[PDB]
Amino acid sequence: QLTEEQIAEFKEAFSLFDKDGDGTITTKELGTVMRSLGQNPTEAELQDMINEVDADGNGTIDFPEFLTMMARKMKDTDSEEEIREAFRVFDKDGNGYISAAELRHVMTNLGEKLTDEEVDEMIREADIDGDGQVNYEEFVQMMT
Amino acid sequence: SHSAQDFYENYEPKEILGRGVSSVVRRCIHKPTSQEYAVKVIDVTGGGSFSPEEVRELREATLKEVDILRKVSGHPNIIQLKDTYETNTFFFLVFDLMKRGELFDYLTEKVTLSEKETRKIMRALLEVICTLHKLNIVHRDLKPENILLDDNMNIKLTDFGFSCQLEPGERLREVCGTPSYLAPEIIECSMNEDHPGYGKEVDMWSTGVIMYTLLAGSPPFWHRKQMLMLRMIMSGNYQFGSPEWDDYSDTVKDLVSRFLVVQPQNRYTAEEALAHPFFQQYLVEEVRHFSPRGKFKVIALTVLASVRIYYQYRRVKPVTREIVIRDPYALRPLRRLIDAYAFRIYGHWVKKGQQQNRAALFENTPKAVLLSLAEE
Amino acid sequence: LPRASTSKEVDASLLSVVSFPAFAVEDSQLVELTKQEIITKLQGRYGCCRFLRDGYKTPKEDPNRLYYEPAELKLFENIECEWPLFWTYFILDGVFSGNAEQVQEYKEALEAVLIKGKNGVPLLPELYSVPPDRVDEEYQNPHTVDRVPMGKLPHMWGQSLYILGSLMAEGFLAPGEIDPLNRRFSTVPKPDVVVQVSILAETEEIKTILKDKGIYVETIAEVYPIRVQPARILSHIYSSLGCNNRMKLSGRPYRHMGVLGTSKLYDIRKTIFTFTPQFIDQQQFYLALDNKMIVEMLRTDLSYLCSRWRMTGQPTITFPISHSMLDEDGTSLNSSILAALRKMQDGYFGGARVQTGKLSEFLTTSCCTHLSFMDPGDFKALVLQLKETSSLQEQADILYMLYTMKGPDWNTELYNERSATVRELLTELYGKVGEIRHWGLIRYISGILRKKVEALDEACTDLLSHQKHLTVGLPPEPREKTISAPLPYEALTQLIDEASEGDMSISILTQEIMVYLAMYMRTQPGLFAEMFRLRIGLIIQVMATELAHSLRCSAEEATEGLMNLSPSAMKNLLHHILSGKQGQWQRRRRLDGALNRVPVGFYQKVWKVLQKCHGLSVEGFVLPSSTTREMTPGEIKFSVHVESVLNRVPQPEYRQLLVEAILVLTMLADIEIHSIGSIIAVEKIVHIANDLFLQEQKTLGADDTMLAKDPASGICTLLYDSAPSGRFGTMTYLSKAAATYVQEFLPHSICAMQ
Repeated sequence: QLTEEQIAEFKEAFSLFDKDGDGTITTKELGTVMRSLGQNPTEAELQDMINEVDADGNGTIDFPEFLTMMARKMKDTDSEEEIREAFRVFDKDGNGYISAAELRHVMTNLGEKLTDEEVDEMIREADIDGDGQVNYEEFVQMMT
Repeated sequence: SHSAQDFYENYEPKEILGRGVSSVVRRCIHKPTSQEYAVKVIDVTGGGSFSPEEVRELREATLKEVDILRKVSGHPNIIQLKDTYETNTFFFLVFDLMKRGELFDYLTEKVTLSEKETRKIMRALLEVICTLHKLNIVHRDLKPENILLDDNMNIKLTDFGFSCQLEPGERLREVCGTPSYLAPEIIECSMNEDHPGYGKEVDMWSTGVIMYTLLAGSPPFWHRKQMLMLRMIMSGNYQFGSPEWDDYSDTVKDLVSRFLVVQPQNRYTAEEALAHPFFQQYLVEEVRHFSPRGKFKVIALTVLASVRIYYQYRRVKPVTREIVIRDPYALRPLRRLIDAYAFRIYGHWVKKGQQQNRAALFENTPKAVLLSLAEE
Repeated sequence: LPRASTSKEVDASLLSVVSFPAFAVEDSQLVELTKQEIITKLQGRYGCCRFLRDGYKTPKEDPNRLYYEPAELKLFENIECEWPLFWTYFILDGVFSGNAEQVQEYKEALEAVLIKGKNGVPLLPELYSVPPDRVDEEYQNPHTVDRVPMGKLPHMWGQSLYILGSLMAEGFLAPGEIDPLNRRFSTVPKPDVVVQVSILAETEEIKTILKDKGIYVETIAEVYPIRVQPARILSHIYSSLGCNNRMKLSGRPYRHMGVLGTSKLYDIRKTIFTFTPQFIDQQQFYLALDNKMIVEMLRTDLSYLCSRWRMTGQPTITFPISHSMLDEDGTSLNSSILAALRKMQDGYFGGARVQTGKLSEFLTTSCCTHLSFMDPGDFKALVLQLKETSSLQEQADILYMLYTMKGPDWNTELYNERSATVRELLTELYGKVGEIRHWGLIRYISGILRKKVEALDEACTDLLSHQKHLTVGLPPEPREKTISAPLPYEALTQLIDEASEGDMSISILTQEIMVYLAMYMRTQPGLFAEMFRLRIGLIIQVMATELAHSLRCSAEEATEGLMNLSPSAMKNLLHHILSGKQGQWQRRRRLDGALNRVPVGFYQKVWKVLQKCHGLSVEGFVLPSSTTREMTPGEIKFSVHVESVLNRVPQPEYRQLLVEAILVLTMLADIEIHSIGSIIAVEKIVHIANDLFLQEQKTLGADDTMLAKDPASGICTLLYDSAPSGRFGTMTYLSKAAATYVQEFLPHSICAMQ
């Protein structure tokens, strides 16, 4: 069962995915967000993703499809692979730790207009040990 | 209850559109404005084979029908009774001419439906049932055969013949309807007279069972023998097949499971069902104010979804003709094609009644010596 | 309407029917549909063709030779020359009613194809022939190669039509002058017609009974100026019109009279005559002995009369009540009759408005016809045993024996005063047979009298017009017949008799079944889908088997019960059988195989799979793939060929298994993109699937008793019991066997992709 704050985070995320508010993810915006992080899927690959996620050939994605596709229970192994890939995305530098600066570049790439004080408060509140870096256990427990 | 000459000089009959047990549906045109309609000609005499008591009870039932449809008129998703005419032998009820047949033909032709149309259909059904419950009117006859379809996929409920008003504080103790669509309460009331009765929970059970038969394609409960069918309806052990529900979301399964509940008190209501996240949608909002932990969460889930879409895309498997030789039922397109062809070949043996049903075509049981054990 | 005949998909000669000459059409949507179909299918560059695949005036076919050999594979494809007559019809058709721009367009198109001859006057060529050298290009680029004129061109028909069209378009003449009968207004709808019905009493007792329940009628008397007689007298009277002795003319031959003729009033020598409808005749057949039958025929006749009524004045129907319409006690009319009269009252019965009254008021407003041509210018021991014995069975048996032996017309001398003939006694037998309502020998005595049902030929032609093939007799062949064309009444009767042989009652049953089928086809022409050939004997065998199963009795008992069944009960059973509404699945498979209810697109899929293989052999017999170019999927001969190939096996279950395996093979052929290039044996597929199912069931742990063996087919009965779909159905096993067989004859590669 979902809760209201989860739905609020979900709609904020869906708005973040769609740069231009239209009600649809759109192929061009999906390609743009794919290239922003540093991947180059081809057009055939992209339409394959589109027809796989959608239940028909309309070529469009709406809000309930995202609810369905991210409310799934992924177990452990596949979830472990997903969290490792997310870590590697956040770990562009070969250090294995997350710093405030790395978060800053990642938000800038994703298109977030934040400030240094905000990211400093973010990393301070998120961190527990107070060393300025986030460990794997903290990341996985936060993933709730 | 106007005289018949007004109907004779006002509406002109045309070719047949459908047939029933004792009534036929015929198209008529309104002469002044040339608009099309559908009429329901009811022979209260019944071809002279009805005893006067049966004739009188038929007239009383038709009248109580007409006066119960009068009050509910106004909802766009309900049948509109345009005109009525009464004679000593016939009743003429003028309704809107919809266009197509009922959901039975659509389900038979398309075998199974997707979630896209299901969401709209059941949103409309929940709205209608909530409106009916607000008006303190029960229906107790929620069946797929009692829903008509338009050119724009518009559905309106019909066949209120079993609907009756419910005074507050009263509890009905009557049994009616096809055995597949009774909630447990009616069965208990039939078996034992000490139970208080039932209520709107039977409507929720009908909504749940039509959910199940629309999604899976076969009724959750069905068996060639009636008494046993009642038995495992009583026990309540609905189960999902293994290679049938492996490509559906957990939210819809949870909603269906909430819909059918043995305890009447714990059953979901119309408003609670409409409050489910399955029907959740957004249009616009800019008042999302919150703490940085949520910002970290939302950016993390954004990255997770962006990396999970590719992995979901890569999970697809090729045609694998060797697996086709081994087992073709595993692949979804193969199963869909087999089901469609089987329905096409033997599509003339599915009609109304418990004797023949859609579940009689599929055989998921491992037919073997285990068929010896049937019951006590 | 859409198709000119059962062999031609479309013909351009249909334009003349649906244009200037002889306007006979309704439902203008059909007019638009056929015009669009003709334009889309037959239009060319300098004209249109009469019909597809015509070889007139071709550089092939060896014109000095007639009787085209069956070698029309591609030698007459896309090379139909042209015919500008259909072009010159279009301008007149457009200019007639309301079209102007089409007229100018067609005139501009036609002026380009004209040839100027002597004195510079328009001349219309007959056709343009393709050059004998440029033939290959047209096969790849149709309607692209220029043509040259060929044959005679003093075409008086086309030239006269073009001249008339030009003169009409010039405005000198109006469309109302060419047709003074006003035949251009056939598309105007007619709203409806009110039907008048008169009720009479046969005697005083009937009048008293009807006045008891509140129905006021008048007896046969009291209307002395008006007389009523059956319609056979009217037919005999009409059989004298236009008779001449000097010129050797015999007048109109005797024929039956419909409801449309008896409805109107008649005048014969300053007198008023009325004729009752034909379907209340009891001296022809026993169809009028059932009240519900009378009711339904009356409703159908009322609806039909209210439908067209293209005459002037209101119609009139007389429905007298006979003695047979009372109950067993004879003191009250039946419930169905009183219900029918009450429904006639209040002005709504069946599907028409009915107004009742007396003949006096209907006289002032009714169509009247004036007839002017009618104006003056030891067998003695057997006979004794017959006299002394009782019981209808013995009487019928001895009468039949004496009729066959010595008494086709011989006098039995049973009465010393009156010469009682065998036919005489048989006829008087009907009187006591009708009172008991014993439907066990009335059919038998009707077979002896060889009574023939009227209007059988029209029913047969109606059944034939629906693109169906009829069949008479029980199997096997040559005894099986095939009526593919309409036949005369006498020829049809003798053919039925020869097919029926000496069983006698089979002819009556076949006539009854044909009557039911003809009656039900008009009302509900949707239950005959998925069927192509109708076989009466198989139908009767199906009813007998179903009745035997229902009563759990022997075949003889089932036949006796079926013979006893009332005609309405027979109609109900036929409707139940046609609708389609261990032992459950096997029965369904047997019924489907007996009625061979193939899917709606079996032939197209068979042709499509045939296009990618060398053929499909069944138990030795092979169907060559060369047939795909000799025929078309829409052609009847291909369908009958596949049916003849399929029905080699006698077991209906085997036929159904064959159909399912063929369908699954056609489905699976779509996934792969390759050519097998080999003969596919479907019996091997079925056997492999059965073996796989047997092995799987043995692996599961089922005992031997469950996995039994058929006596003469080698297929487990549980396989017949298995449902088609599901994870354990026969479809999966058939697909697996087909895939295994395809792999067995594949070059070590499948390359499946979809």
